[PDB]
Amino acid sequence: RKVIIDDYIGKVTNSYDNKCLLIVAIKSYLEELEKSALIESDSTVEIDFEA
Amino acid sequence: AIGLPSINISFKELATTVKERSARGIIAMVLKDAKALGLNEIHEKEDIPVDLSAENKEYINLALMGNVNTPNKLLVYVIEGEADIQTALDFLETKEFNYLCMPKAVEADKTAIKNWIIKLRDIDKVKVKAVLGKVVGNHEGIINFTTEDVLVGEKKYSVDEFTSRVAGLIAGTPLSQSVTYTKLSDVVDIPKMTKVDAESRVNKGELILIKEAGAIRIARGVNSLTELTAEKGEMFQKIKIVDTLDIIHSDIRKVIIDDYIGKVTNSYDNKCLLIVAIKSYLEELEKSALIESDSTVEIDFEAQKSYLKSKGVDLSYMTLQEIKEANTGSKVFLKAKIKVLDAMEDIDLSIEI
Amino acid sequence: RNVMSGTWGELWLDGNKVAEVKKFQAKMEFTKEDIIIAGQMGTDTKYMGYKGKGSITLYHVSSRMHKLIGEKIKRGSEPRFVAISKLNDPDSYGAERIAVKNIAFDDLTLADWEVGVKGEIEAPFTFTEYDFLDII
Amino acid sequence: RNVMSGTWGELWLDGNKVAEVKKFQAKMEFTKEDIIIAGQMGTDTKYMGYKGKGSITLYHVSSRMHKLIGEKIKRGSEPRFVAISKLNDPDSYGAERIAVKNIAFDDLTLADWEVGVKGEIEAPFTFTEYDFLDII
Amino acid sequence: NMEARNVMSGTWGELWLDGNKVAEVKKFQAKMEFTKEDIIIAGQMGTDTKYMGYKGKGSITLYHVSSRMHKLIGEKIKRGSEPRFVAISKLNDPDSYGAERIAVKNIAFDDLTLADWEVGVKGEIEAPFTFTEYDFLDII
Amino acid sequence: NMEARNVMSGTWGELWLDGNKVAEVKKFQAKMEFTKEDIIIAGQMGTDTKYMGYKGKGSITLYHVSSRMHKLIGEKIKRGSEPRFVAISKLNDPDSYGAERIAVKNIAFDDLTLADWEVGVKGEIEAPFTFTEYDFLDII
Amino acid sequence: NMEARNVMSGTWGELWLDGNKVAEVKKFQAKMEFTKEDIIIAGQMGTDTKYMGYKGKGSITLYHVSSRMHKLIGEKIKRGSEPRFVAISKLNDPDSYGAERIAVKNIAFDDLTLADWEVGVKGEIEAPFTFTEYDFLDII
Repeated sequence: RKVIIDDYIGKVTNSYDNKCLLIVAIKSYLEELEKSALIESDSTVEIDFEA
Repeated sequence: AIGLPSINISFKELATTVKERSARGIIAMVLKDAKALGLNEIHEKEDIPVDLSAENKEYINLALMGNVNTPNKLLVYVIEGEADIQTALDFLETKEFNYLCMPKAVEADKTAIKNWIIKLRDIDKVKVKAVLGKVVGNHEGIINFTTEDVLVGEKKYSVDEFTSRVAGLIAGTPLSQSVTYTKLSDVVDIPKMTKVDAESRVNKGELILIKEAGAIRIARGVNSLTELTAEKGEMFQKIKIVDTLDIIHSDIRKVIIDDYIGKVTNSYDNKCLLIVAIKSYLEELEKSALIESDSTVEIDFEAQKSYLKSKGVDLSYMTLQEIKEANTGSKVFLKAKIKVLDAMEDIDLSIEI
Repeated sequence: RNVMSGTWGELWLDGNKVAEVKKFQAKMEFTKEDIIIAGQMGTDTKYMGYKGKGSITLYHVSSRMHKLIGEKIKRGSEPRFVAISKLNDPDSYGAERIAVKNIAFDDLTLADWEVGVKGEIEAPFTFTEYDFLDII
Repeated sequence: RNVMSGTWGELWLDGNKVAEVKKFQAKMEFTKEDIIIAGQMGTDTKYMGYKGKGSITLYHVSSRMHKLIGEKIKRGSEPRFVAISKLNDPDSYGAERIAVKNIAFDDLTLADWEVGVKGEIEAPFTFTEYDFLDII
Repeated sequence: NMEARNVMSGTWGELWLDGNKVAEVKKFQAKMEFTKEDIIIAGQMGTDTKYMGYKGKGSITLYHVSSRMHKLIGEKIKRGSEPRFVAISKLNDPDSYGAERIAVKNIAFDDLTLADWEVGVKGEIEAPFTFTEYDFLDII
Repeated sequence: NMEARNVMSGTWGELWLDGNKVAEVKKFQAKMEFTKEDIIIAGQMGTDTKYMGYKGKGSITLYHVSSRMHKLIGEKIKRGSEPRFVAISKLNDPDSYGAERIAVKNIAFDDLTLADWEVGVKGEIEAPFTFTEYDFLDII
Repeated sequence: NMEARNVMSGTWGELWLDGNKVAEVKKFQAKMEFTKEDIIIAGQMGTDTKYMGYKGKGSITLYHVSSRMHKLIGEKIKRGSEPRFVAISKLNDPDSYGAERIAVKNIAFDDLTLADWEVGVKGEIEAPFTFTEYDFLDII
């Protein structure tokens, strides 16, 4: 929540490329959490197709 | 004429700037004072008239702060203590601008300003907007900012006085970005407001301030328009989309009014030529990624139908092509469809354990 | 029911009406590649693109093409144009217009004449994109 | 309005007026290369040069071509000429003239005749640059 | 299932180099060459191999619209420092089943073409490179 | 942005050799070949390379209008002294975004062609060379 | 200055071999191959070369009008003595700026063709050689 609020709300245009960049940022945060051995290393992020 | 041969070397230190001003964004301020009457454009801080009072100085400095870039230019009009607003508005009609703000005003004068803005937008088809204190207008060209007792520094600024800072912040925002959740460093504190009341207030259609996350920030970038017709869209409430649309509308004027007004016979072939020209113009805007692709320009069928029905024409048993071929005297009706991308303002993340 | 006759044809080139025009023609030719799929006798095709081709034929009333492209061709810069064709037969129910954009001409005819024959000029061209106005 | 008839055509070759000329023709053919741009179905072209081509057709009144080029062709040096074409139909409003420079002839016809047929000679040529006089 | 329309076409690809989209691209190719050693095992006629590593190779060919390749590495090469880049290739055909995207990392270029032109010929520039790492993004 | 007309054409180039403009030029090419050594690092399958230097190569092809190439080096080569030249190439297409100019320095030629002719064939002379340094002038 | 007609044509050449004009000549070619060694100088990335010498090579192709090549060297080769010849090539095109003439000296031939024929094919004989010296006569 803090990461999203700080840099993405209102400062980027809602395009597909910006969505991919945000996905990459979230994936990078999860990979950072990986090295501390809090969760598992199979994490995947993608667009919620059904919603 | 010819002079002696000359070799001159000039040294200049063109590096004296910070927070450079944007090319776009023009703000017009009209004020009541006893001195410096008339228009006094203000390019930057160093050129400020000295005869003005402290209140006008404070308002101008409030309007001189932007979001990322400073506004391109400021047009300050000074009126005498007892005067009507009609003369100032008539003088400002000649000038061009994007936003107009009134720091000191009364309830009745706001009505005159709103009526003038509505008439200018509709009758004259000139796309300008105004920022007003407490006006409940239902038009996209009106922005009402309705939070009180802003504590900037050690003064309880009024809502109308802070409309100047609101207008400056709006003008400073780049085209790509929006004004949602932008932090105001100068502001200290806001009067208490519960979350649900603020949400309902912004739902009604209002410009407010809230305390969220680190500091104070603008809740939403909605407009004053609160009801939607079938023709009107839900995207017309956002300020950024309206700003881009008005920029485009003003830009197409150098194609339309410069050449096709009073110089070309009004025939359906010339209408088709003008449509082709407008579409070719829109292609360049698409290629710069300002708007989305697949933008269509074509004859406004419904407005032309209404105008034909206004005069003595029996619209029955006429072909649609026959309707389009009709000569509408000396007026042309056109309709365009373009799309503008909005900024990220809502996120829904779902996590599976 | 009647089929439109080409007598009622008008052409606009570069924003100027072409008074003399004998015929006009524009076509889009597709590019396909043969693909053979295992287990099937019939051969299928994959569409990979298209090309635009056409031509004009007009009487030699004036020196239009030279004033259009002559000096720029020598200089080294090739201009592009937009042409509009309209076909409106009064017998038929409706009219048809098409806008052809990004036109480039294949050649230039300086002079051509013969004894006892009225002059005619035909100039092929290639285009990229088209837009439709007043579809039937 | 009238279209120019080719009966009123005159040709000057190498500064001498050619009394007998059946037809004259000069054309510029462009050179283009296909270029495919990623993300676009339509194919675009780039203009890379041009070539000048033409021909003359004249009755076999005299031995003009031999006196022009015959000995120099054998010697090994190829001459270049300048030709002027004028088309002035009295019915039409104005006249038209073109100067064609750096002309080189493709072939030479020593003799050609048949029983009961009047002789005709046609000589194609290639040129590089042209200049325009009395543009309509 | 299988049909002619499903085959991907190269006209629909695009390439990002160092975060900047390259519009004047003609072709892009990346590959990994494995290293294998022959091992003869007593009692069996057929020879078997052992995998030891891989080597990555590729190339980019693009129209000579602008002098892009010089500004990247021309001055750095002379001084003695070699830069490394990241490339992203996306292949999005409307007929095929979606699109596939791949990031190629640690790219180092093989040569720099200062000038290449000929009369009557349009200009083109091809640059080969080698890489070490890669990611899979939205693979089909 | 990207369009077909923006591609540079070779017909619009020109070449200066030793301060004298060469008008009978057919093509000009220059290139730099980097030198890279394979390095295997323990724990990683992908091989990585180290950049050590570059080598410059190129060639010029020109119509046999006159015996220009002889007068430059013919007598000097026999005596035992090797000259060094400087070449400038400019590519100025009206349709493209401006022009790019490059100076190639320390040029030394590979061979000299005394005579080359065949019946019915136009004459041409191609000369390859090697260089060491270069400058950028008005790069796009 | 530069024009198409100025380009020399091979039809206008002629060749003198051992003082006797050769009329049945198809093509003549001479070249000088320099010898250069790579030298790496500390502190500079670009490699530089040092010139050490040259090697001369060429060939002559002529129609098989007569058995000219045998009478020159056929009997001498078997005995163990190698002759040396002198060739002069003149290229005189009326359109170009005059003519250029070159003398190639110390010519030694590489091979001798006793017989070469095939049904339905006209006969031709090509002979390569190597030389050491040259002169310039009436260079343009």
